[PDB]
Amino acid sequence: EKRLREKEEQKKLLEQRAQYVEKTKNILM
Amino acid sequence: DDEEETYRLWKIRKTIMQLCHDRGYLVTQDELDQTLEEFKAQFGDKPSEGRPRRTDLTVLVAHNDDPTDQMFVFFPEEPKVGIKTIKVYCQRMQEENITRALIVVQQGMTPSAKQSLVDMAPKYILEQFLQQELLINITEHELVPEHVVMTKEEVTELLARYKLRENQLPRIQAGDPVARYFGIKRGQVVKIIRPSETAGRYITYRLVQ
Repeated sequence: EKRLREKEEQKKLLEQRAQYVEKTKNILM
Repeated sequence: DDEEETYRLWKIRKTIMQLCHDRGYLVTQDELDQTLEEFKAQFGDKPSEGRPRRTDLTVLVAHNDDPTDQMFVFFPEEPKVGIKTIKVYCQRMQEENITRALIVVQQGMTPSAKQSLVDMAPKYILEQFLQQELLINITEHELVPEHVVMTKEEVTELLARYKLRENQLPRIQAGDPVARYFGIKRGQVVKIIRPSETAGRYITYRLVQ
């Protein structure tokens, strides 16, 4: 079960990193 | 004048990341625990030489509940901020559809700039911070108990349980350091949880006024 929550952290880590790149052009733009 | 400024910028960024996380926005554990060396790596090391520029430090985060709720944190280069730069930031917020923004000033903000900030309130909510205020996180001081923002449903439940009108709760000012830290406005209720030497724990509520 603790491993499962470990996976979710990466998912949220991905969920934020994924949109930082999209945002990054926005801060650039 | 350069190592000191780099340390200052790193501290401000760390406090702003903590603030954004506390307000519910999405921030990764690496940004929170970013070391000074990692700051010198990602960003410059010679603010005097323009690396990093304060314009390089802008951050944009999205809320955990809806990605449509987003917030800017701006670091104006000019120690005193006037209406013109506020209009610039409002323009880009309008262009990108971002409704919230934090502005970190160095010396302060002109009275008319503050009036502008309050004038466009309902449309765009943008708040002001001195960087001196952000050099530490006041919510981590031992004297500051845990503050939690209540939802409207929670406030309704509270007033129903104790059969109170809003004006009977204790108060907190909107200009309170912790209230500004959490970005709460008039009419919201903050739940405060503190240890007590008699009961062990004690929850009090303050209405923002």
